[PDB]
Amino acid sequence: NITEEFYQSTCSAVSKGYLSALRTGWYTSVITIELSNIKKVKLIKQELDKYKNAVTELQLLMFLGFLLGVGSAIASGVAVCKVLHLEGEVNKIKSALLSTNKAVVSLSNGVSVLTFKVLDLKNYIDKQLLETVIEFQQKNNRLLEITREFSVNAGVTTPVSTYMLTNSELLSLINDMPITNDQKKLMSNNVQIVRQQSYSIMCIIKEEVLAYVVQLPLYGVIDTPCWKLHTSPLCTTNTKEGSNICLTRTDRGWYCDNAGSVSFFPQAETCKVQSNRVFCDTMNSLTLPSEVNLCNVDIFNPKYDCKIMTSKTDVSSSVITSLGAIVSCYGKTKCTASNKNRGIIKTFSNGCDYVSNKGVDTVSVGNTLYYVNKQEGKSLYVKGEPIINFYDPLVFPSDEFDASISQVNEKINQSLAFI
Amino acid sequence: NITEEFYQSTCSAVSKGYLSALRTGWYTSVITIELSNIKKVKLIKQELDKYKNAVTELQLLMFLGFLLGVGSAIASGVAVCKVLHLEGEVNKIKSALLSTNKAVVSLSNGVSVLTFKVLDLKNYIDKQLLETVIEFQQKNNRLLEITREFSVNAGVTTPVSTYMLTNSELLSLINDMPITNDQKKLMSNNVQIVRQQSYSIMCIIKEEVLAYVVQLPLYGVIDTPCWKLHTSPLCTTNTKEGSNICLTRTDRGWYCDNAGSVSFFPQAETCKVQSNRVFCDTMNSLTLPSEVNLCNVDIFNPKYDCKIMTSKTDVSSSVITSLGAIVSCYGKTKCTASNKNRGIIKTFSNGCDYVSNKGVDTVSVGNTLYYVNKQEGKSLYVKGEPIINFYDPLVFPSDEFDASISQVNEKINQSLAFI
Amino acid sequence: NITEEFYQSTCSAVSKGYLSALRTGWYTSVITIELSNIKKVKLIKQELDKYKNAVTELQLLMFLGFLLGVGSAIASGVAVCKVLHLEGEVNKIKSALLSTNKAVVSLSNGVSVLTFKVLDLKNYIDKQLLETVIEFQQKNNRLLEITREFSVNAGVTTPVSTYMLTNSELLSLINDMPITNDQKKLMSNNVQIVRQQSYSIMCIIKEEVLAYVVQLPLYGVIDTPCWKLHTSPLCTTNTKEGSNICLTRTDRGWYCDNAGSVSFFPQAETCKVQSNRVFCDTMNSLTLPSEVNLCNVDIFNPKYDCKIMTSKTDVSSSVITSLGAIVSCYGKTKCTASNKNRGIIKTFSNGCDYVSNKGVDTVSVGNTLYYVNKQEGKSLYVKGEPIINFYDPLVFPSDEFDASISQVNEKINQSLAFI
Ligand SMILES: Cc1ccc(O)c(Cn2c(NC3CCN(CCN)CC3)nc3c(C)cccc32)n1
Repeated sequence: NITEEFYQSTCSAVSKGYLSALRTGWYTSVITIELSNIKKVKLIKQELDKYKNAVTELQLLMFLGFLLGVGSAIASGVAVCKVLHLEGEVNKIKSALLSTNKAVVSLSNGVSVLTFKVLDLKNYIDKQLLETVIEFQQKNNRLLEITREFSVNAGVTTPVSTYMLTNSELLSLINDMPITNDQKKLMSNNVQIVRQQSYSIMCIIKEEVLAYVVQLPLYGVIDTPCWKLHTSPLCTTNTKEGSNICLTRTDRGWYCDNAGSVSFFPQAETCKVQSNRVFCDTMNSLTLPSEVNLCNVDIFNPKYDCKIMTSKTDVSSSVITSLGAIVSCYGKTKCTASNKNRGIIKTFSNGCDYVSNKGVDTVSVGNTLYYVNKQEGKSLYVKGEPIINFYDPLVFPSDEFDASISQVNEKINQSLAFI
Repeated sequence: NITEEFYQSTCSAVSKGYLSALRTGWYTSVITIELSNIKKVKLIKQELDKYKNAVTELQLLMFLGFLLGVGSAIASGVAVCKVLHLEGEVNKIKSALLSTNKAVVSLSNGVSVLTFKVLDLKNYIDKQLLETVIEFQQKNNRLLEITREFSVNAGVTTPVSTYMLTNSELLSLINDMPITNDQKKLMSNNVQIVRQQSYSIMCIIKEEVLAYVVQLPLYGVIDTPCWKLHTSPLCTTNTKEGSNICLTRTDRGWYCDNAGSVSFFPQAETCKVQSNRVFCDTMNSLTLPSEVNLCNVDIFNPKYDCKIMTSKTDVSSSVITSLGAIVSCYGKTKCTASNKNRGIIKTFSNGCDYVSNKGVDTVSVGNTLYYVNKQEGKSLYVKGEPIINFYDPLVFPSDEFDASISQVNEKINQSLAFI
Repeated sequence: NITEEFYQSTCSAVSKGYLSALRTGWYTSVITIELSNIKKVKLIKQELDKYKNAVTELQLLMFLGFLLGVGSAIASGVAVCKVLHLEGEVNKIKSALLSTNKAVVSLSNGVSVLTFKVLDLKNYIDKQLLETVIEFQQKNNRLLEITREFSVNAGVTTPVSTYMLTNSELLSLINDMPITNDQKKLMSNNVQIVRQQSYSIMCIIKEEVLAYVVQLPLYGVIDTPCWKLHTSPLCTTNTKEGSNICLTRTDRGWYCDNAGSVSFFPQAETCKVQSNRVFCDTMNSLTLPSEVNLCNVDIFNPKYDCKIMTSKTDVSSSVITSLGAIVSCYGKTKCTASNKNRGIIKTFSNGCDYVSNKGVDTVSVGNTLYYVNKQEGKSLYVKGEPIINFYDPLVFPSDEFDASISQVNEKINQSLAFI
């Protein structure tokens, strides 16, 4: 299942065995709540003034990450909202949602949307008010809460709450939206992840109807191989401080096979791991040639120019990986690995080393205690000469950030042909 | 209204037609809740123990962004809190808020604050408890909720909720605070934005009074012209990879005319757009000469030194603008623009191009789907030779970040006079 | 108590007088809720269907910062969760929590955990349901709220709410967990800070038991001296623009004495100040030699290589410190300090200056108004020649980021021996 390789020569590790789930698109749906135009008994009198005020307010209401592009997260959802402001467009919805709650309406600008009437307060208030109290206070409370979410979030919320869309409604919404059966089961078995990648956009109150758009994720890439790249500073370990040179692979992040290429997510926080399934958003990704994976096995390969940064700053630190820990120990720092019940079992030397989570519960670098992940899986240590040893410190470029193996090699050549 | 120009020569676009609303200052107000010192009937017995415990806990309680300065967001509000800890200062408030709820108190350190008694539980509990239940459970619930917000936020909350300050109270607070009529209407028509720029600071419980300060935004700059600058990487498109050079304008962000100068907001996320009104915070801004706008029309102009970064990293991406999309297509990437109902309508060539939101619903760069904003407005394409063609790649500085047109020109000159 | 020194020569200031409180480790505890397997009267009928649905969903559910390492924040807590999925492990807990609510269970993998039964709905529903309503609706509400938190957060919450763990339970939990009496009082007097550094991890529903792990902070470093370093750009102030050179100390952040070394926190936002106590997390820290403090008194000292960045970008800004304000005024910018009731009292000249919070309420740099902190304490102005005057602009490296005094001196020497 989940496996991990560590590369001694580049101070990096790769975790594989993951399956993709990439948000590639959005499904937009119009959620409606029907309202009443009103203008043990006392229990409703105070719950009815709660109502009037909610409507009152609802109306008053209306390393490599820098290489990423810039999207507009809710542009699709807002595009649907602008349509519902057209005249007769709200009444078209109101009409279709007459004898049923779930209906697909064709909107006037060539947009077919799944519309859902999730609460019928109009039918409730006009039939009952003008046991019963129990239903009012509960249906009303949902209205108050949807209102609260929208007012402290300026009409745009995420993750989409159970108030905006109940588990019942969401699951049904998922089942009725037209996607593959794989997508349907994936979404159904991960509704909280779905909720976190969703948007709720307050749209309109007009003609006794409250409407908001829910923007749900389309996962157009499913079950392709994914892998995470961890990198840590690789430094020489000479005696005199300040005489050392350092190199870090800057291409750390999530990598997923996708449509003949590889999706790269430089900010691994924009991805959510569930056992062995990785949920990412393609908005936070670059599209690279699959040759990028060649940088793990051979960082000097002629097909892809592996990206690195350089410095003279040899501080110690650790990177906790999926199945172990990379340790970059430099200078006078104390770095150890421990077992929970027996204590220190490995003291690290200067340089960059690695330990697996088998038998190890924590790692210590200086004054920093890291707990390691205790997921089961196999680790492989790939011995190799640390590539930083291949450079003369006297002509090593000591502050490169957006750089690569070739860019450094050219800078060096310019400095050598020089002498 | 909203208009947009794209500049082919610098791979950038400018959206104009916006009106400012800058938070320049803070208004601090002391909000008080009066408490009781106590020590169908059973409904109050359990709601009264809710009360005692809330009081219990309330007492237990007490690119260019790096160029920004560093403020202390609630320094003004906390400065008022320290005054209420002085002896007799709480009783001064308690005294003025006797026969009315809304009063301006002069605090002992030369601070005139609008004070508001938003809930009188002391008068309620001592007159009623020592129909009725309905009022208790509702007034009490507000107390419990204010308490919850403060305990999970360590006494400082934002956005300021409806519990801290009701729509009623906030609107009235806005109307009574002494600012211009323009500010009053601006704040009143945008109370949720106001709420998001506000702070609630738990201050004190002493002498049967709960006091917290609400820190509200002063908008001292209103209705001046604003514009957003979008930039994207400009790269040469030579055949052999790694032989290319790239240049990005780094001065992207919001720009607002302000007091003879221009306020620049390098992190466009610190600004909130409402139709054509832009809410920014001057804490997240630099003050530049208005000559900075010369960089859009002529990036080689002699009055301002336009800021850029350089690299050799030609990855594709898109920037979704206000009225269209900038596309930076490089290497073997597939980049398209589509209409919702007809599909691909433009395939982009290598280099940096632009498409408007008229007729276009989405843009695709590699595996990344961007929806474009569907706001109405006019786009203008300004043809020009891409300036990256004006540089010899053999003497081009390939990793500059905090740089400019002149700094690069000097670095080149140093490399040319050399040879 | 709190004191501050400003260094004119390096445009930096140091705030001392603080006491540490570092999260060094985690305490994990298993919190259990016992459930019923069921399948004025009507009040319970609707509150009982609330129950069934909550269980339904609960089951469906299951500058220098770049130098930091990367941890896994809840690796310890999740490691305990995996144990409770073993067979008989839930029943071991269920067994010990029979005749009492608070018990220490030895888990099968050599982990002794404090286990807490915080709500007994099983005993309630099976004894009462199969005055009374008041208790049900209140105990049930807690269940619904724990459920809501977990569903919109995918089973991991922070800060840990009063629903996950009441003030009562938390205080008792703190008292029973085996730490020093200093830690116990520190945690007890700061429970909201404790809550913010805590994690709640949804673990399991099996055999009529709901279990989640609460991950609480261990403060292994307490009451050591702490100090905050503020830095601001130091630039020459020549007439012609673009002819100036700039230098910024990049080592700003929190510094705490710790186990013979100094813990450095480059992102001062990962630290929370309470009067004179500083709460930090060692995960967001580097371990440095105590010699790093030598950079404040003598930035040219031979024991530690003080870190700086260089540029040609002389923009004005201010840094609000603990007891005053650093002002970096350059070019044509208007920079002032004011008193609340008398207005402008100091106009700053070009260069980097400082003002204390005694008599000063605000500082203005360009269009940016900063309020200063009004904490009492002594400020000391240490006069010195600004070190940027010691460099020839013609051989000054104008874009260094990850650099230091020596690295710049070497780059200069390479440029001088050259000529
Ligand atoms: C906030 C901030 C401010 C200023 C700045 O530059 C950067 C970008 N940047 C640079 N600078 C690059 C590369 C070095 N120089 C190349 C000629 N020596 C100059 C341009 N080195 C960096 C390292 C090491 C880590 C993270 C970011 C880095 N970030």
